[PDB]
Amino acid sequence: ALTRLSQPGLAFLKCAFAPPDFNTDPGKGIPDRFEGKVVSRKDVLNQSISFTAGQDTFILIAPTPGVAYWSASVPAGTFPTSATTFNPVNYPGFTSMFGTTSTSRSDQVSSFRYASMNVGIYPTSNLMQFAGSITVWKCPVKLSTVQFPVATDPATSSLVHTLVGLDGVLAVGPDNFSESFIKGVFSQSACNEPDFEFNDILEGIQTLPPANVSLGSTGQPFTMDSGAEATSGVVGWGNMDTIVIRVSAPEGAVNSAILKAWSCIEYRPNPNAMLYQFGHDSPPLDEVALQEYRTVARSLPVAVIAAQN
Amino acid sequence: PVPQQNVPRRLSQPGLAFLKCAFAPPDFNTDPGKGIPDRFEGKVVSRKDVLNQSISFTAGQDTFILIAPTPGVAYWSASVPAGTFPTSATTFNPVNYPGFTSMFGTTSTSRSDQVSSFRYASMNVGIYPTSNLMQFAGSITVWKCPVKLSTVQFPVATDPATSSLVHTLVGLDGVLAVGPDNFSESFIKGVFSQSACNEPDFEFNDILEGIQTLPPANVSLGSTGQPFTMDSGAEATSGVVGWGNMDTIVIRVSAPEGAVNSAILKAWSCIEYRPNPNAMLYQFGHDSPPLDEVALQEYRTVARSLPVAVIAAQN
Amino acid sequence: RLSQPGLAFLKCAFAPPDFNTDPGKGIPDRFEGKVVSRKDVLNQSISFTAGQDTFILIAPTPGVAYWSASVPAGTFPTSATTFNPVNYPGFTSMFGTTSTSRSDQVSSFRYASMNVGIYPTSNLMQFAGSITVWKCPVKLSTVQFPVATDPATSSLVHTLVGLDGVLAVGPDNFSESFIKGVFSQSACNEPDFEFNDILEGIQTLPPANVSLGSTGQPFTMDSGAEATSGVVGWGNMDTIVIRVSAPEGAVNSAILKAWSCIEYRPNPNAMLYQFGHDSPPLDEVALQEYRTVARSLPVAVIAAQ
Amino acid sequence: QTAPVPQQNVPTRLSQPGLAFLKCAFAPPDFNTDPGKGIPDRFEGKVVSRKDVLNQSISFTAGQDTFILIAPTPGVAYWSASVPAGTFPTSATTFNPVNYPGFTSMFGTTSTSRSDQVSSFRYASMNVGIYPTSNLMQFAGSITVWKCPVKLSTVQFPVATDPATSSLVHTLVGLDGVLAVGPDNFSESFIKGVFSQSACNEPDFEFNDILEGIQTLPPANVSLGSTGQPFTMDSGAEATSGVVGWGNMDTIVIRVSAPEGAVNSAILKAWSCIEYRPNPNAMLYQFGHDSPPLDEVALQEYRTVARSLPVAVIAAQN
Amino acid sequence: RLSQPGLAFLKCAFAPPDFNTDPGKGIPDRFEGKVVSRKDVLNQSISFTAGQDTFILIAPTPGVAYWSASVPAGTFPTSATTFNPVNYPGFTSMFGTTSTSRSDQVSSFRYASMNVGIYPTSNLMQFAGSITVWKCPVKLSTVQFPVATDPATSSLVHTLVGLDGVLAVGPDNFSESFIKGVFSQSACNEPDFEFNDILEGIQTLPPANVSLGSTGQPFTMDSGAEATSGVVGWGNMDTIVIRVSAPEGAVNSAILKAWSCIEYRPNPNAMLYQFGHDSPPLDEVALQEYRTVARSLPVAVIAAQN
Amino acid sequence: ALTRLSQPGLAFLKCAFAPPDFNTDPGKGIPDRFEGKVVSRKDVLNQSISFTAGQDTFILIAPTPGVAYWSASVPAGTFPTSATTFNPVNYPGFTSMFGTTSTSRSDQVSSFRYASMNVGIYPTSNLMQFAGSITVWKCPVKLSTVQFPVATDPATSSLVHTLVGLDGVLAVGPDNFSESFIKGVFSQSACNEPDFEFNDILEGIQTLPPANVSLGSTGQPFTMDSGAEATSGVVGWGNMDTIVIRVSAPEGAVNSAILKAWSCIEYRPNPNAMLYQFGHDSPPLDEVALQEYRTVARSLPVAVIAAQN
Amino acid sequence: SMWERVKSIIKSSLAAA
Amino acid sequence: SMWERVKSIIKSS
Amino acid sequence: SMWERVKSIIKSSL
Amino acid sequence: SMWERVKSIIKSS
Amino acid sequence: ASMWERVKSIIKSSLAAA
Amino acid sequence: SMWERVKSIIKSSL
Repeated sequence: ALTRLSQPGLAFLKCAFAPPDFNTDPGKGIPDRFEGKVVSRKDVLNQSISFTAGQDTFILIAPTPGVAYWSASVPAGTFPTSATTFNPVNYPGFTSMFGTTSTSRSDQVSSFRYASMNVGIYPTSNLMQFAGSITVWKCPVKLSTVQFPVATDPATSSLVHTLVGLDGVLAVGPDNFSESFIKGVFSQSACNEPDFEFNDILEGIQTLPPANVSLGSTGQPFTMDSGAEATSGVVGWGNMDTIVIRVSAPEGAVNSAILKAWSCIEYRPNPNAMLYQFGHDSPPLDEVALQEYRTVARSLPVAVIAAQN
Repeated sequence: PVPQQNVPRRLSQPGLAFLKCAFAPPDFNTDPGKGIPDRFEGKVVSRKDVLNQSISFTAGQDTFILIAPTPGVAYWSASVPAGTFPTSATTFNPVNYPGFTSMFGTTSTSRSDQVSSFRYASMNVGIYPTSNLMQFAGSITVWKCPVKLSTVQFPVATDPATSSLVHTLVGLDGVLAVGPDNFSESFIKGVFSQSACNEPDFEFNDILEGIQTLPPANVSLGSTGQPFTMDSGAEATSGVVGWGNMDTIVIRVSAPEGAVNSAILKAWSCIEYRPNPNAMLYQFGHDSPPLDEVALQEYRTVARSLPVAVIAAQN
Repeated sequence: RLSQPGLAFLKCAFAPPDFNTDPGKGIPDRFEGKVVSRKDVLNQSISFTAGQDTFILIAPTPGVAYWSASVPAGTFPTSATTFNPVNYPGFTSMFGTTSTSRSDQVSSFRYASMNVGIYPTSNLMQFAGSITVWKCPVKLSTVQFPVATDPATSSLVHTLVGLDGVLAVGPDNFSESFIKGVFSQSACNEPDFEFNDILEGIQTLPPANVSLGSTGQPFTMDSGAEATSGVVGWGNMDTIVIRVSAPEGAVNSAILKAWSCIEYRPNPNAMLYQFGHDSPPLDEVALQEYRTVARSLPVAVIAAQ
Repeated sequence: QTAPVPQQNVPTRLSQPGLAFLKCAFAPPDFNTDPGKGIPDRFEGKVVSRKDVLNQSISFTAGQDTFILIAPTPGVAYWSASVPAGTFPTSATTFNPVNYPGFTSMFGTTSTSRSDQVSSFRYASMNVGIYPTSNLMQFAGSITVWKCPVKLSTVQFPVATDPATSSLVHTLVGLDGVLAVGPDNFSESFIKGVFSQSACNEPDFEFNDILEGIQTLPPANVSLGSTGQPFTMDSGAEATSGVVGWGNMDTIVIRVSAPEGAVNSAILKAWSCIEYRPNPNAMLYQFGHDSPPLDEVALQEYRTVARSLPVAVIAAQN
Repeated sequence: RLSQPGLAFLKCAFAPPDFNTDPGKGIPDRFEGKVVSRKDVLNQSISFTAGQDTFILIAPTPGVAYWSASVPAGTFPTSATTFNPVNYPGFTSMFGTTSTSRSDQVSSFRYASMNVGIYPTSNLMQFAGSITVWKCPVKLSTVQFPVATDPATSSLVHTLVGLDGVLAVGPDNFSESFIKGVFSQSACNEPDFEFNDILEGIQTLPPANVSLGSTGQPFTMDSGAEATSGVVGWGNMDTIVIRVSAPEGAVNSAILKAWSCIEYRPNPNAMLYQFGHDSPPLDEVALQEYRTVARSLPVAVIAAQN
Repeated sequence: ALTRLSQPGLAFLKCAFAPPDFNTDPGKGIPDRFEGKVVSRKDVLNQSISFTAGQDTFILIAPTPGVAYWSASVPAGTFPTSATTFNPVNYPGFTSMFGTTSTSRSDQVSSFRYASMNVGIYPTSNLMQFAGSITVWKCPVKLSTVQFPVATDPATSSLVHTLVGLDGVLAVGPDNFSESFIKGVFSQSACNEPDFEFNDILEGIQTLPPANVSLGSTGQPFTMDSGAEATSGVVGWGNMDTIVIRVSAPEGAVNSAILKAWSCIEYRPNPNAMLYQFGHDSPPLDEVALQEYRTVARSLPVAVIAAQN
Repeated sequence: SMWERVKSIIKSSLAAA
Repeated sequence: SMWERVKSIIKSS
Repeated sequence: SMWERVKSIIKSSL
Repeated sequence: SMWERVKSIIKSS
Repeated sequence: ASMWERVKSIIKSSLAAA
Repeated sequence: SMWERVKSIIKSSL
């Protein structure tokens, strides 16, 4: 029955749903109508994170290229407020792809589109010291614009970037997964658009809200920051849903785990870049693969324990 | 010759309900629409807005009504002297659906506290005159224009000088003249018209924040190139939230001197949203229906084959 | 298995000069609204300056044929280089004479094809040089930077992303002698055909009062007076870069031609409305054949074919 | 290593009565005689079926909104009230009944004599229609119709007597839907009339008992604010009218609005298809018969047709 | 053989937490009118007091997740025990902020499913206790008694009937260690689904100025201030009773979850009307499968299999 | 042809229509949609009754759980008036199931529903001393409420229980069975609702009308009195029809007989009761038996002589 | 007796289906 | 024109 | 008659 | 699993 | 079992249902 | 010619 699907479709499904079940990542590209020249980038992160005792740790898996996740901490029993700031953790090789300055992000590539976005957490502490739980739910955040006047001489009106939908992090959603900390978690995300479209690389964005623009005027609940321009930044926002993870640790707990991330991405290379040597044509159309993608994405649970990843 | 290298070598129930909400709203006891049977099968929340408003048209005046794909707003209205079209000194005012502040707050920066995206499914309007058979006089004309939201860039002389970028509306010039494709009839016969998507697919659109007027404050009408102004009044009563991928319906009602025109206006809208987990709307959500190609083909064919408008007796 | 609209679409897409007239009449996609189709053809004879290199860009900008600039021989465009446009006939009759009047007739557009060719007109005693072509994925985006005004704020302007492909020659290219000519075509770079808006007020990139350093672009694009040319959008196609070189003491002459299959969304009050019609219905086989033929073509061929 | 705790005790075509039922349900005025004979459900006991029709001439005041309620109250046709133009009923509004013919001969002349002839009842149909009378030179206004899910329940509240006690009285829930126009409605000019019907709002048909002693809602010595009702329902003297029960049918709300200087006149008709349960000592026992047997296709067609019909149609299609 | 609404009904009835999103659409029965479907989920972290017994009742009262009371270890609730409610999110949005405003949005309801689950979070060095579950068929009835006022009269009030089943664990039950968790469900106790009216004015049972002896109830149910909670009805579902015991010196922590597939009858003037739809049509096979599966299931299972 | 029915359907029909034709084990339960846990209680009676000469004796078989019949005596040629009071006769074991207090009725069960109700009279006098006849007919009595004002300080409104349909005992019904006294009688009742539904248990009811509520303010023709609360009471009213029997004896007659009764009742037990041990699952659905029930109930006469019981 | 009557009624009813 | 409207629904189904 | 016309278009196409 | 239990019961039906 | 087995079962059931 | 190339490509892909 599986012979009705071509090899590119099966590989696309494998990268979409089950990365950690294979030695080498299977995948060539999205089997859609587009058949241009692309570069398939496989991002893998292996980070060890230890959670402090007496606080709540929030981790956001956002569709930002070159960045693994964003994290912040709040006192136990509370939720992020206007005084919270999220800092990023980069994939290996951010500078080798997006330069070292806030205005040279497009010297290698010009566009991208996401194909997979998966995460996993594996506890590493003993069974006589841990405590707490893990809660997972998804939020449909997008990137949009805001408009507000400025009283200069002469006066004028501005237009800056804002993120809409961040209000879903301040409360647990009805569709969620919750269990003990010692069991682990493994979740996946799916595209939230009827078709796979390309997005343009942005330039000059280091903070949200940007500099000289105060919070509240943008309508955001909190702030996203990326530090200096020579180490990290935000270059785009794909058509994927954001995974929200809250780890609760009562006082006296000793929690530590190994975090893993995977991603299937497609890029549009430039002739003058070294990446052009490894480009290839996108796979042709495969309708059954897309139908199975939609059906499997609909039929899966929100998250499962790490033993069944 | 130099060398050359690297040379390449039947309808489901959701579909019928979608067609019913798209084409024939008022001919059922209950609204049957459930969702768009496209590829997307995420979590959505459906709302169906209906407005019943009684209006009286001034004698010796021309009234223009626009049905634009702006969520939470029914129509925009403006009045001009007889035989005249809107000029640069005309502003359109909105009339809201019930429960606007329960969905979009009371602050211009609080428009995305409940939802984050949307996409239209249907749009409809009808007029039912309520005047006797002597005091009426006039006609009703309808036509459609493809208005979209875009940007305009122009320099500003500050210290130091810089350049600006603000929102704008392109395609508003179609209101200034009657289109070749139109429906015209007497006033007493009413009207009933619908709209359809103007894109090859159904794409979710984001929520815009801070918009109250077009052009905004501190920006003159000359810089944007817009023909007229679109005002939305106070911040706590109405505002602009987005612009969907649907066509705008223009309705002009002409009443000569000494006429007494009264009618009832109705507007329907099959809509789809994407709710925040923290909102109170999340408990009413469901999943979008799966793909149905036959329903989409029927939708396109019926949209192509229908007339612009019909009298109220066949609504 | 192909309906007539699909065959006409393929004919406009791939083989303009092989038929008596242009047969294209629309894009056979799902959309079936009111559109206006226009085919643009430019025919100009140009003589290249000896001892210099000439760069020609073919960008998906409606109403403009190509952008050209000249540099000293053996070099590439730099921060002191500027590209100037050459328009299709009848630009002002469609996009007005003011920067704030570009959308007075149409509101949206989408591209179907864009072709080019060079035919030399020199004899066998003067010619000297070569012709090279390659493609770059240039698109339009935005940048953000603060301004030290009183009070301080932040800005947002349009920038072009992907212009660095001009500064080098990619592995996929076509190079031959000058006397053989060239012929190339582009194709859609999106999984579907959608509509783009009409931009307003854009004359130069980067705009006025904005320095080239703060945008990241390699060079500048200029269109001149607002009554002659301008930028009214950027479609979803690919850009073709052509370089012509000529040693000092040689004479090179040729003829430059460009085609375009395009669609528009007319306004009810515009005078172009009476020429409109409905878009053709769907044809899956035509789309699949278009994708296959677009994928299975070389970068360029000689003028003889 | 702890041992698990053991567990124990682990585990076709329609029939003539069906067609008559559909005809009495959906198309009253299209036949010479009422065809309905009974509901083809499982129950096959002894019943007495009565059909009530009223022909009333009503004039509508200019500058007022006239509200008409068609409630499942046996022996009563409709309730009426009038309010200033452009507004909705308030806490000072009181509704009054208009009786069907022969109310006294069936429900006595005293508030405690409502069950002398019958014991229970159940509805099968309910219809209404307005036929304009005025010419095409003096009328003005519109007619709007929508349905509400009004039901009868109980409310409790403390009373400060010596010693104090608690009270339990009747109240109506769902009356708040009269204060606004429903999203699903039929609106048109006055001169075209209207014709609408109701349907059962329960998965099956059940018998309702006869209530005794009710003449006002809220009852005497009970404030309106204690119950939570939006307005007041009154039934006058016990010798003329009263409240007997509440069936499982949806309530029809009709609003007639007329501006100043208008002269609106029409004729209002009502229909009812209702079964009863007679007492052997009464004179109504002689006319009784047995309910028709089960008919599944008739019930399925009833549900489908009830779903398919619109809210209302103009008088030309009554 | 089953239509999509039948499968959706079975999924909302028997497998809530095994899917990405709630699939329920309604009850596929004869009724085909206008309804509003609402699914409620509560996620609360609860730590039980050591050295005491905790009783939890999953009652079919709309808008309230559960009722809880604490008693000394080895002791069942007595005449001095009062149960307090824990509300679902957005109670005041649906049922107002007054005792006489409970029916401003809806007027009737009928349950489709309701279930509970407990997931322990304590480690393997501080846990001790057990969990026991069983069901009781509690209904709402009336009672009549005389009053010696001037002049003498008789009074009638509400009274819960069947509450005596909480004072003794029945032969059919589930009991295991605390560390394993629990997951139990409920089913309709009537031959068919029938709408129930919305009651008004009920804040406590028995009501004020009425002694507990007159009604005959074993104990008292209270809801506190009218602006936070209240009682609006009683559905046709069996009540689940859960007892959690904890010896002194132990530390027990867990996560409590609840679900409810509920159908409503909205008022025309409410803001909830725009979210409504039509009830699905008849499906006999789905009803037969629902009856059989509800009959053939055990009382409860461990949290590992849920 | 009887093989088309299951065992529970045949047993249900047997318990419904013919108790005395079988030695033991009439039936099990009602084969309807409900498949919960119920307890099937079977009640039988054996009472000897004597009718005084010159008086008319009325007997009512009402669907009141735990009570066999109610009786009263009126002078010959007359009917009960506002001064008549009826008295009950209990089944064996009323206090063993409904306690000895007016507020202890629901301590063992919670709900009930009927399935059968039968009665029979067997004369036992000699052939040269009897005189009179026997009349039998049925009345549709239901339980409802009344509302009336009471003038107290402050004035209030009341709501008490009443019986509607009791006026059918004041005259002989058109559908009746009449014969000589010495031939006996045997009758039955049936459900008067489209489906079987459970009824709640009422508490505090001792007399109808209740105490401190005078007659005339309730609309009842006569009074029902259950005497002391320690022996009998009213705990509900099922969905069944009441059977009315009148026996007339002229002056000088010597009449006697033996009265019998049967019942087929279903209960919902409580876990804290002793009878919970004998509960079981109710039988599943059976359509043919449910149709045959209505058909047979429609096709049977009002009553037959004792010889054909 | 009477069970014979009931059986005859049931048989007659079933014989016409 | 009401009885035949009901007839149409049954015929269609 | 709006729905009646729509049904005519669908049936004719099929 | 719970869904596996329900499915197994359905098959065994 | 593992997740790939679950995905295979879902895909095979979906294909069999068609 | 180019049209011959397109026709041959289509025929090989037919």
